Amino acid sequence: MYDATRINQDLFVGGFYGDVIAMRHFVRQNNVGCVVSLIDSDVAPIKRALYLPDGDHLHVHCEDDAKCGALADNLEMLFNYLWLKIHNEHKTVLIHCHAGVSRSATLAIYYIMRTNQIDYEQAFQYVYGKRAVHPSEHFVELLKGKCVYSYVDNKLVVRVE
Ligand SMILES: [Ca+2]
Repeated sequence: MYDATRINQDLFVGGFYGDVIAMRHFVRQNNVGCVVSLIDSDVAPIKRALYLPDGDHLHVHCEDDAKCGALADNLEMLFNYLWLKIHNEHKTVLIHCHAGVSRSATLAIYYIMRTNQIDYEQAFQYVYGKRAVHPSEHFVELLKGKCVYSYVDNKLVVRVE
């Protein structure tokens, strides 16, 4: 009963509540190949308990605070990590924070926005249909800020950067 949800064939989103054994049980039972930890707490115990091979556990220290830019600062690196684990190494990814509703959900939504070239509201509803998420307002503006709307042939086409 570790609280994480399958979002699509490639991604899980969840939290962390201090029971690494439950988390390890979820990861191993569900064949999760890679874990991204987006937390402001100590990650070494999670890394140790999961014991994944070198390179299959990534940590970015980041807060959920209109003041911390660390998730935004690392969005490109995080995206490329997911893309290479999913497409080149064929792994599923657990993205987690503490509650699994804002930090982790923000990266999952962005991965779906950019791989599908769809806007925030479309990706958010897709994810929210599988797990009730609620990105903080500044993460919503971050993700919306990645979308460009360009005029062509009497339409506005969205591009996700
Ligand atoms: Ca949290």
